[PDB]
Amino acid sequence: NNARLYQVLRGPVFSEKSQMLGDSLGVQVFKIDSKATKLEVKKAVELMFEGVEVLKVNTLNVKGKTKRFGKNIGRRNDYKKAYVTLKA
Amino acid sequence: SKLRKGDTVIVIAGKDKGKQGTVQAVKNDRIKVEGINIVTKHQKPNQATGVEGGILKQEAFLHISNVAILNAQTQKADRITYQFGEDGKKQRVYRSNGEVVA
Amino acid sequence: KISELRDKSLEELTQLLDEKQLDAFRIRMAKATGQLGNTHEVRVNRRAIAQLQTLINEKQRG
Amino acid sequence: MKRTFQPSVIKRKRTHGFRARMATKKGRQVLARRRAKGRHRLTV
Amino acid sequence: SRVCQVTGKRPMVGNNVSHANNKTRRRFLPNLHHHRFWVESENRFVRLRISTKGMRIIDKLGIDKVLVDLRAQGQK
RNA sequence: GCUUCGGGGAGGCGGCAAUAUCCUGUGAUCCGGAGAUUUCUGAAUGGGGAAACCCACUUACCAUAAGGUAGGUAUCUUGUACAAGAAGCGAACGAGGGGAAGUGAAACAUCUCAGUACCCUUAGGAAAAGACAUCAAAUGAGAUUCCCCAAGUAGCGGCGAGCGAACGGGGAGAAGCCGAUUAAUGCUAAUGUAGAAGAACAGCGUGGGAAAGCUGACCGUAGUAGGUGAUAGUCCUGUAUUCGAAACAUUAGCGUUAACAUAUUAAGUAGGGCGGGACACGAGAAAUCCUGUCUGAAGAUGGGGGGACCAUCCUCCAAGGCUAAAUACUCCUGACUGACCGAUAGUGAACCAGUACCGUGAGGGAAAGGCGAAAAGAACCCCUGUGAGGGGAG
RNA sequence: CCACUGUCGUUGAAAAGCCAGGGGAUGACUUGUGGAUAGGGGUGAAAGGCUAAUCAAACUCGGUGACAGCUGGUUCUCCC
RNA sequence: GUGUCGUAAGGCAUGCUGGAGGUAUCACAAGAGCGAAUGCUGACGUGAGUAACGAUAAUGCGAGUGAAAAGCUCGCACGCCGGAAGAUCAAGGGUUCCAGUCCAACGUUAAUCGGGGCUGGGUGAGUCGACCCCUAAGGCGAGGCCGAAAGGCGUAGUCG
RNA sequence: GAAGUGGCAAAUACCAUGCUUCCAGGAAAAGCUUCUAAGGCUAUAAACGAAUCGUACCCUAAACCGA
Repeated sequence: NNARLYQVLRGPVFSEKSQMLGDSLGVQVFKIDSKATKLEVKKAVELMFEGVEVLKVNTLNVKGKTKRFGKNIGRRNDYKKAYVTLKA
Repeated sequence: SKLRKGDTVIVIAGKDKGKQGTVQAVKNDRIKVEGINIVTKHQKPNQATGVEGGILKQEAFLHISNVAILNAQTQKADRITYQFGEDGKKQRVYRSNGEVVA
Repeated sequence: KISELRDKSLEELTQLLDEKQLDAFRIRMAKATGQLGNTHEVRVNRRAIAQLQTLINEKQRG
Repeated sequence: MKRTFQPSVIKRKRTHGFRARMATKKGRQVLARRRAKGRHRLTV
Repeated sequence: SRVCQVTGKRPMVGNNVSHANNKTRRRFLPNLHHHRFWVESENRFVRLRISTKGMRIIDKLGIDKVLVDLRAQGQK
């Protein structure tokens, strides 16, 4: 369905690896939904950025860091990010 | 809850007893009245926001039972009661006189 | 707000809900990239989507 | 020298885990006792 | 288990009592046996695990009257 | 957090914990009733599994690609390959199936502990029992249950240690029936789950601050409440008193519906032998009850009991089923109380506690409350490393 | 993989080790992973060994505040 | 603290501190009196500024930074391992990985350094591994067998 | 902006799940190849796919087991 592809992409990644990949190979780095597949990432990117064609999706899960605060021991959310290669 | 924002009250208890003012803020049991119960704040300066800093003089919350609504006619401290107008309106009235206004 | 939503057809409630989900994605991208000053549109848009889904459930149930 | 613990996750979860407890009447009584005491850790 | 179908005879608990009156927990078991009973009205043998008290009950009441009670009571 | 129905009336977006963007008389926050949504695991139920995961099959539909939406798919029981149930969890109390030892006997085996702890099965708001095959022996009573007596009596007992009635009396509650069953539905009444109003104090001195002091008032169906800058009936929240329900729950009464049940007087029964158990009662002169084993009647011209047993007399009819109350209890809800504790106390736990920590695990298991009335939580300057810490200032 | 001798260490670097030597080193060998045997039970080329630094009867909880003719302790004052 | 009073347990008065409660008298009830129990909990002494600072592979110096440098960075030299004290994993751990920043505590000293604090970043697969298909030991096990109950066993299977 | 090919030596790795011997006589099941039972397949390509989870880092250790 089309109401699932809107929630697949959670936000772009802004870091030096992201910027280097975008400059050199023109790949987009996204934070994606933790339950999203590579096929849904392909469809979401091509749907929401009209005029672009996805070549390859590489995905990974990254664990959240244990960051204490006051007397507590919490931890950040896990999250999944995708590297999306585009037809230039 | 009987004193709202905007009505004029008289301070009946504390260092500022006998002074009048307009109610700025009402919390559960504490009230803030402009011009009365003024503290000195040593505000630490900061560049992240637009406030300069310095020594400031701002009004502090005091207990709501230390203030009384000021009668607009007799110019004296008075209590507040409620009236059930047959037209279908619940208005605060003064306890002593009993007129609708405030 | 709900006043001008209760008298909308099921079809146009669906069509407006889809636009609201698209707007939610746009808000998410703008907030992640820093182009969202008033940071309450996300809350209001999410509440509107919840309202739309409530009304769609009601109109599909009765 | 070699010490007593010598950890192994498969062995731990197969001898003490949630399914091993739930698979016996006495393990379920273990779990009920832990829940009545209010332990935040039910099983290994 | 070791329970008579028609009489409900099951192991009973009690004491071994010695001459010095020492008491040890014991059981009394039913005299259960496996017996094939001829049922004329079904033209068939039915094999029951039954006590001898139940066998006397079959003698006095008939296999049909006991089989119908077994079926009513359950396990059949 | 969404909708809605009510309440309410100026603030609000839960706490540490503020800030930002904002919302709110077009009625927000908030409170109460109903509804919608309700990921995954877990009885977990489509199969599996190292819980929060892996892998499916199928029906309808959609898409054209590698999928999506809405379902179905565990097992067992009862009914005609189909419908209805059940499952698991969870305080104590009930009923039932099994059942110790430490201890006491100044040792110890009978005995005690004790039918206790514990294990196991399974209910209900209670359960069980219950209407005489019961007692009594008086001038007879009249089901069951519970309480006070009878009474530490009569007895039982290596007649040791110990165990320990009954009759009958005074009470609580009373009921007797042959469906005194369960589950819905609709009216009627009541209650509950938010709320509303609610009297009456001024002056003077002290004081940082007045509620305390002095003087004089007032309300009271409201005067020993909690707060408020010190001790307030008249400052606030309250209290006495009088009151509200759109919605849903519960209780009772009447009516209807559908599920089950509806005996007809009772034979493998009563009694007996053997071995045990229960009876206060340990085989004892041992009645009575239960039954593992082996037997086995009479059947109202009959049979059971009245503590070996017989006769006489009295009483009652087993081998069909049910039955409220008085009784037991507290995971809990409301109200109220305490010659109960007050931070080594009281819960282990006043605080981010069944936590930290210890243990493979079952399991064990802490410490830790208080600025001030209000943060007014010390702008700024100085020493110092832009640190700690301090001295001024405030 | 073992553990024969000695020194050291013995509030250790270590709740059994280090160093110098020593034994077996294709076998009745050593070792990884998973599994089985559970308390009067197991397992034992047998020392009552071992069964989570616990073993002539594990550990945890319960009976349980076991019992203790034994040891310790037992808190203000004065008068006879 | 002081004074004062009583045979005593103790009473009373009062200076200072303290900042919000206390309690005459007579009755009444007790969690009613502590130096000992190798008592329990917390705090703090003595030992004592004593032992020790954990492999005897080893360091010297010049610069830099810094409040401060034996220990950090860079350089030169020296030394040690090199069937490891180098490298790749599994198990186990779980962010310890990298950068910036800080030095209170932690690090047996100092620290500008760090596996420490804080804030960011980082793990990309049709071919590697898992998952998946298959089964071993061994589990569970429609029905079935056995057993007071709980349960024990076991076939087809289903896991492993 | 350079070279990049000859000799010799040589594993415990490979040929080799081989070979030779011995007795203590040496997993299973599937994938795979065939055969049929009840009742699509083989070549040729062309286009398009191959999901999910792990992957940092230590690992004779300062990161695991030994407080």
